Amino acid sequence: PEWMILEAVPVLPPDLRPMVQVDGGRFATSDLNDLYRRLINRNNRLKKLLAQGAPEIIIRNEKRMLQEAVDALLDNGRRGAPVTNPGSDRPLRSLTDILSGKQGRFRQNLLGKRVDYSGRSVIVVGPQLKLHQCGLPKRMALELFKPFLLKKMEEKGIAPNVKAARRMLE
Amino acid sequence: MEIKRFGRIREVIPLPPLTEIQVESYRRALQADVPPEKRENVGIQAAFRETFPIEEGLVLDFLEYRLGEPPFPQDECREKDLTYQAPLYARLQLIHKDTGLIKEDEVFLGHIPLMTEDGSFIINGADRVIVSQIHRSPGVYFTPDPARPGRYIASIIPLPKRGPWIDLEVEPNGVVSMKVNKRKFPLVLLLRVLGYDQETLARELGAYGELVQGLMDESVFAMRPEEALIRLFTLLRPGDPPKRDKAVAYVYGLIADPRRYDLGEAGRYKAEEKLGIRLSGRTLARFEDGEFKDEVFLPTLRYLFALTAGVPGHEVDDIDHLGNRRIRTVGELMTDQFRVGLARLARGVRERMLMGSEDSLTPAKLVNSRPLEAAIREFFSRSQLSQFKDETNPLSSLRHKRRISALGPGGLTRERAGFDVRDVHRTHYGRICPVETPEGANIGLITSLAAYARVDELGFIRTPYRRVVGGVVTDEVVYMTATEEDRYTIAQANTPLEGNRIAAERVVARRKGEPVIVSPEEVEFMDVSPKQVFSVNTNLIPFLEHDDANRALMGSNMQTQAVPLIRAQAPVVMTGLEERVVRDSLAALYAEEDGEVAKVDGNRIVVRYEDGRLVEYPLRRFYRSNQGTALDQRPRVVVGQRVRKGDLLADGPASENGFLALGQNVLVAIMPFDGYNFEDAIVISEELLKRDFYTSIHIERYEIEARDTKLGPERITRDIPHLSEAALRDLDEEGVVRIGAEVKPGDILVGRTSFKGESEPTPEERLLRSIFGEKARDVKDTSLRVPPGEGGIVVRTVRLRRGDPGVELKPGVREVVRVYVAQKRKLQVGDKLANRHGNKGVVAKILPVEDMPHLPDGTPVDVILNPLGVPSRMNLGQILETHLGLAGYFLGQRYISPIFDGAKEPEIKELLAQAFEVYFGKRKGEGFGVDKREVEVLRRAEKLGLVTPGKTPEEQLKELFLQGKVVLYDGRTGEPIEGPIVVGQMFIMKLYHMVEDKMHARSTGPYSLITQQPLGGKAQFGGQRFGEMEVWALEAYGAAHTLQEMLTLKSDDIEGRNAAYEAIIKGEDVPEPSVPESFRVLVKELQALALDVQTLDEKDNPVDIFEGLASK
Amino acid sequence: SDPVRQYL
Amino acid sequence: ARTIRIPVHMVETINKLSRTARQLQQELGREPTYEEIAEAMGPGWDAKRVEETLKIAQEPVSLETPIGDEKDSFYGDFIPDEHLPSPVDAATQSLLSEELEKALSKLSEREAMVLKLRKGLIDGREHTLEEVGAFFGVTRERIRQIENKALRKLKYHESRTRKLRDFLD
Amino acid sequence: KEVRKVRIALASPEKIRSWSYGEVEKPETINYRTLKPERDGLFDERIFGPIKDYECACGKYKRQRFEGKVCERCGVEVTKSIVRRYRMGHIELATPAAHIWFVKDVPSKIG
Amino acid sequence: LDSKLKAPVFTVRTQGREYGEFVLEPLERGFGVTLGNPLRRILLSSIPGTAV
Amino acid sequence: TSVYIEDVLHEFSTIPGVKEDVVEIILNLKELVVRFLNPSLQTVTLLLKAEGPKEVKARDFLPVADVEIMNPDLHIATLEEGGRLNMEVRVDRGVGYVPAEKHGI
Amino acid sequence: TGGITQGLPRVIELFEARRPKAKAVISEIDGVVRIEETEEKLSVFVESEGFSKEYKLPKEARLLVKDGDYVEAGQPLTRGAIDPHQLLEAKGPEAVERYLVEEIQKVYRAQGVKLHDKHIEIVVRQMMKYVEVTDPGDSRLLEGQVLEKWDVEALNERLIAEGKTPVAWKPLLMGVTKSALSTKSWLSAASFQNTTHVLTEAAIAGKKDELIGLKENVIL
DNA sequence: TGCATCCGTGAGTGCAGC
DNA sequence: TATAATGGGAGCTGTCACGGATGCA
Ligand SMILES: [Zn+2]
Repeated sequence: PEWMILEAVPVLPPDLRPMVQVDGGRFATSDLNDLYRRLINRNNRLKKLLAQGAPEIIIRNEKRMLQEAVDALLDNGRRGAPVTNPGSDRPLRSLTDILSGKQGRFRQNLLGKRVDYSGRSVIVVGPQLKLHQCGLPKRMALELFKPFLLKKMEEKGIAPNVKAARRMLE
Repeated sequence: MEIKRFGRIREVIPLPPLTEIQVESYRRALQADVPPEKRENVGIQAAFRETFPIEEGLVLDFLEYRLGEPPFPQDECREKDLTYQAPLYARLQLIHKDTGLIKEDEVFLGHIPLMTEDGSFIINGADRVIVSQIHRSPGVYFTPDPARPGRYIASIIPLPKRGPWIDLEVEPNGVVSMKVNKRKFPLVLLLRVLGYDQETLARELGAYGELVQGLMDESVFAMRPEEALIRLFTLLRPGDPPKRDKAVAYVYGLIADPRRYDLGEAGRYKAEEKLGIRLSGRTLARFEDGEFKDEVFLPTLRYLFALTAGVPGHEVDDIDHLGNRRIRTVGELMTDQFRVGLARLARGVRERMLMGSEDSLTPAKLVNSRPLEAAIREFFSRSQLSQFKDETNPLSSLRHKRRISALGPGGLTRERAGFDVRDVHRTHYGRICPVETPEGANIGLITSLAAYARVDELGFIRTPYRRVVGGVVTDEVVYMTATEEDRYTIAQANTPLEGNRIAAERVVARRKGEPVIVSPEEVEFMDVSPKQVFSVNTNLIPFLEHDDANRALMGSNMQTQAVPLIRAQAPVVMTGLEERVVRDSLAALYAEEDGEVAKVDGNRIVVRYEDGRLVEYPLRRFYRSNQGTALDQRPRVVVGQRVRKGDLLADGPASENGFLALGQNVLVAIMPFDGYNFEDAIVISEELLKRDFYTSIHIERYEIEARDTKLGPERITRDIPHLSEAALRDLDEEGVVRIGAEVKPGDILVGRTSFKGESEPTPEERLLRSIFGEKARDVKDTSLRVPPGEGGIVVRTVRLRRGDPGVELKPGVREVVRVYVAQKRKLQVGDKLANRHGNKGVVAKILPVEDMPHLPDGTPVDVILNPLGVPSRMNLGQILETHLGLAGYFLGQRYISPIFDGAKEPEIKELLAQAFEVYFGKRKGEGFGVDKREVEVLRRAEKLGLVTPGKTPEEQLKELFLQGKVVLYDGRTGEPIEGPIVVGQMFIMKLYHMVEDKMHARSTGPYSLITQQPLGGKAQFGGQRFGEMEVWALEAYGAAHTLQEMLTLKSDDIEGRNAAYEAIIKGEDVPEPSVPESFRVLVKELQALALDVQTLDEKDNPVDIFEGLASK
Repeated sequence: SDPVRQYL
Repeated sequence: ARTIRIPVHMVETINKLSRTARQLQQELGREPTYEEIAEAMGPGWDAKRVEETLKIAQEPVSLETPIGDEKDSFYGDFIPDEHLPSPVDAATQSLLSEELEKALSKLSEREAMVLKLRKGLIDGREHTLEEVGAFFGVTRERIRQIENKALRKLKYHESRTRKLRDFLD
Repeated sequence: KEVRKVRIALASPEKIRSWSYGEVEKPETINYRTLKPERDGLFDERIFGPIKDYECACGKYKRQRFEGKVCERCGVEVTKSIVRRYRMGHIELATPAAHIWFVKDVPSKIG
Repeated sequence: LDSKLKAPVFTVRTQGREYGEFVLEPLERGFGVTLGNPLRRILLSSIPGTAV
Repeated sequence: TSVYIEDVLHEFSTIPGVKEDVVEIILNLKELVVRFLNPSLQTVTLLLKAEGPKEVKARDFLPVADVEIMNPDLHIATLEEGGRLNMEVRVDRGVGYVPAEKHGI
Repeated sequence: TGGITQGLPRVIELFEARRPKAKAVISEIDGVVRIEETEEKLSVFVESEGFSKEYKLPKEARLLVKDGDYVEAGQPLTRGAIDPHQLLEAKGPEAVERYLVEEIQKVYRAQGVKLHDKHIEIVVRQMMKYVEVTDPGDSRLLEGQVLEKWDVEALNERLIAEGKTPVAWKPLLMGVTKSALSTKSWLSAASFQNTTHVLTEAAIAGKKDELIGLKENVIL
């Protein structure tokens, strides 16, 4: 039962909460980093306040803030006001948020996914088509079947090799 | 050609300026033309007056403000990605009370966005529109309690972000309760705070027996205004120390403080009219001579009790009534955000006032303009009401500016939205168009301002009517709100008139929306026009009265989506509104005064007026709009031409000689054709492409930056590694593609090289390059290339560099290069066509001319529309339009057929008779009699009862022609269509939905960071989403491997997708799937939640999906 | 409920 | 206060730059250029220094930043992963290795092995001449010579079959 | 072995520490000038693994066939960078803190 | 602009004296029905025969 | 089949002193009817040189041997004082409808 | 306009096994109908040989009963939709299955949608999937403990084979949502809805997902 | 013990979206 | 590193129905 209390708060692998340089050289990062930073700041300040023999009101405040920090990290907005970034009303996205909802991990990335070898376009009536057939635009097909097309281009004299065929279709 | 117009109704007044709702609003808000001392207490001046004076002893006060000239013109702002704006200076003075020292200075507060002439804004180079909001007007309302009948709720509502809603309710326990910030407390307490003696409340509320007894509490009257105040403070603020001055502060701020609590001027007026009182200020109470004095509360309580009792002259309120719903226009919204930013600036001011040195403080040192700037910028950028302007065609802009939204800040959310407000209230008549709204989730929430509709100074929509005295209809026009309109009996606009007098024994009118037949003695007012009932868009649909509303909606909405055509034409059948739209939209260029044309050029028109002055008008030429449609003006005049005032100098986009041109007039036959028109699909003639009908110019903008990095600078150059001269063929010396070159997907628009990170050149690659004698370079090819499915002619290049005059970029950027590419788009298969009646379809087939159905004279039809689209849709306007269109084809004329005052069947029949003579008698004179095929078709039609037996072939052909039907020959056979077919001219537009924009395909491409799933969207070269429901489809089919591929091989299984690609290029069958990466992401994200998720075997032994990489 | 209030 | 931590003296410099620019804009009726800020900052400060100082001062943006008026679009959804090799890149490296091994069986065992050692195909490190020479039991001059002839034969065969050309981009 | 069942259960502090490849002692992310990860920070390569394949932070060992090896100078294991999406870190709290899922979820399991 | 192409091959499939199928490809656009309809009209109306 | 105009890089451009834009000029030139006498002749480049003020018609094209314009009154351009137009228009024999996109001449 | 709103409403109500506000009053037992109506108040009694029961309803309610009639247990006394749970306690599971199926089908038929009873039956079957223990017997279960009918039946067959006392249980009807959240597989439930709840209960229980259904296998 | 009542949780899909 | 300074500040209002708890009469 006591495992429902956290002595040691786990830390997600960094690649799952990236710090990434976007196209323009500017940085973009996950909120989980800010949550973790709140957590670590408050924890460290707690250890320093303890080691320095601080009065009870201070330590109490610090502990309360630490619990609320952990709350914000795991489920944000679950208890109390949701933690937001400075100069924004936007709630930070916590692990619970990541998991659940329509935008959550399960529904978005698990029960459904974006896929390769796919395309889309406008539809037009097929009256000359047989029931088992559909008209498929040439270029769409060239892209969708592309690896097969490279292979078949190599099977003939159309290209020396796969890479040559691809550079040719570029 | 001749324009013949129908209808007997003479419109007394023209349409008001259609962009006035934006223009006058913002002008009123800024007061830039008004000298400072003459300014009113409304607008940004109001915000200044509310914020200042700033006290707490230093005092910062506000004298006046001023707006300077814009540092840059609108065009230059569009090109440089700037904001059209004026510098805002404010004259302030710091006064130290004790010292008496006064330091006065004019401080620079930054800039404010200026509205353009057409009622739009330029923000960071892009044109935006602030959309008017609709909301519940502030005031005092009385609504039925949904739970307990016989009891009512009295709600006191201020302006948004102006302080709390206050509810008053009679509780089942008999005592009156007040709700503020979700706190229920006895009202009598606050009544005591206002200093009400039990005797006064008794004599005031005594008329209602049962209720006032429930109002009586002696424990409250045993107190004092101070004690009661502190009691209330303890009730609203648990744990907060009940200091006297703090309680006074809180209650004042909650009720009497004008800066914290504001009913609108409209809220003031409505409260006054409803409660039958007079308000001093805009608050619910005052602080006067040390104590509080009541304003709204007692009258509200009195009215509530009176309504509860059943006392006459007391009714509940219809909150959907357009007397109770007002509009917040650009000026009010912008002013609101201005007020907020100003408040923040004030907070900063008090800060500096406390902290700064007491000997020397200037207003400049006290004021940080930044928060205000931020508030304004935020409003004009990230607000939901600040929208990317729709410039697709001029009507799109004009319509966008006239939009009304129930959404946005202080508005509804689509979840809270429910029927009662998406409904169409009777009071929408003449105010909000019943027709034009989105079909989907926003239906009824996003609406359109009616043509004659106007928003008053209080924010209520008013519609014009005409005074009728003694059955005589005056030319006096009166604009009323819905509340005012409810007081009268208003006759319909089509009531028969001889002179100015109504002649009918019985007239059709409205009384509070209710249709009623009255005698002329009873008519107080009369409508200006049927036009006033609908929007500007809906007013463009001829024969509207013949179209079901549902399709009128579609025609309306779709006209917005019409693409400007190079050959664009005005409709053969117009509504009469086509010119005003062009004029008000500022699309066309017009002559300022009477004069003579000096010079005519593609780029310029120079006019000499009566003043003798030479005025030169530059023409906008092939400019790109927000939607990429080409906006260009062409001269419609010639050298030496005399022009009177308001004459057309030049046609803008979608304008033919000053008439709105949204499409082409094409010759249609309404018949099925070989399944190619099946289910709304449309068949067109290649003849349309031959003569460049439905061809439109589109311009796309590409952009690249070369910036300073830590690995060395990116640079824009013609020197690109591993690239032939064939690829650099069209690149100039600097590396930018040259104007006039043709670009196709894969072509380089701008050459760019970037230094390689540690990409520790794969000692694999070291070997490779050493073998091949070619040394491994340090830079790589980052050049901007034409995306798949795009291309055209390069019409422009813009190059901005650091170190160049007048040019400073964002930090780290060495240079920016833009390339504008134009493309001429012919109509093609899959392009969307539509008429004004809601008939939409995608072009499914383009036949050569010889395959087209044709008239006996050898004339092929342009378009074949399926008749199956008519009956279920019930839009017959297009049929009539076709019939008349036929007449005007042979008579060579165009028509104006006003909505609800129209062309009628008999008139169209006359025109069709004349037209028939033109179409036939010519043949008879040419020495040709009736054709055998015509005889057969006549026999057929005679069996159908279309023509009368015994008449000559000519007589019968005329009989058919009067029905809008003609004999038609199959181009493929030569045998006639067995029945006579409806053929005529129809106005059809090419919509902004074009298959060229929508066609996308991907094998592999970029993947997301965390999920490692394909990116979405064409622009990102993304994969299609296979969602939960698609998965359900595959499950239902029991196709497990197709599904598993979707979930693994084709999306987030790294090893799987790689091995699959390699397998396919090799010719091997695809390898077995592995764990999708996002499941690992799930496991690790659950671990971060301190939950241990373990994949196990049937032995219940752990299985490692991270393959030892996650375990120490 | 409100941490600031509690601390104050 | 910063997700990317900055030293206190540098934060002081940045804030000073801010206040300077704000005063300058307060007297200029517009945002100042880099040059004007550089002037107001004093000696040691040029436009480039102001620009780079403003560059390093830039704070990161949220990946969860909303896009569109709905709740269904994150800013991070538009950001591709440049790290993990694409299926095309992986397959290309695979065909490259397979083709190089072709030419491996080509050159003799010794010269192919010398090349694989010197270029780092074996342990991943690039051996010196003395190491491959002590390994094959010859002089460094000799091992250098057989490396040379190996590379030379590879060059001839490559000119002949044009097989490894397309991998050079 | 083939995956058959999937179990989910509470994680002990001991388990959580067993997961962790290091404790994150500092709020720092990456250095402002270098744009490299900071020691004992949220992005530290010492804890969560190498940013580059088979290459440590200081660059003492750049090659495969140096697997599982840990640099003495920079403390970074040479291995596949993929592990940066796998290996957990941890934060040791001074005061124990309740997991809000087992508190705020009614009826409260702890309660 | 430049257009030069080969004459079509005439293909014949015949079962007895009762029935036959006749294939002509490739033809320029539209010429399928340009040849087909007149022939069908002629074949039905104008072919010499006998009757009671 | 083709049009060259001096100081005009593409179809999307305008010319000083000329009322019609190039798109319109080409639209007018697309109505041009050119008769060839000699059956052996495949192509002709019609040269036009003009300046304003004048209204340039199809008749203004410099005559070529065995070439007759069947519509000399066909409007081409409207030229203004200072307005100068210099064109070379390639006219070919052919059949059916071949779009600019296809022939790329 | 001129001459499936309600439709969708009612269906959802039925598939969620919701107690209607339109609720019809039904007899808990058999008996004979004795109507007693004062002008002010109205009531209907159902009288068996052993004992009688009283139903007090608003005087404006439409009665489906004639005075002195013999009514089956669960038979509607008044008009309106029946509470499926009341019908369950009264007339048993088969009655409820028939009621839900026919009721749902009414709506679809009304709109001219031909749809086979089978599908609705599948869903209803999933709705009846659970039971509530009335007495534990010799088992480890508890009074009021909800579990799968298959599980309690297997348990009771093991107990009967062992010679022990069987578990006394009552049929339980739950709507589609609760039934989906109450399923054995935690991946399915947690990915459905109420993720934190499902996950905490599973984690405390140390739940093992056997990957029986489609959702789980899709997720993996 | 039955019935208010308050709190928490849900509310279609794919396009694009700056 | 020293005049004295001692309890915050922004609220957000037009859903809607259900399951399940909790409390009070
Ligand atoms: Zn190292």
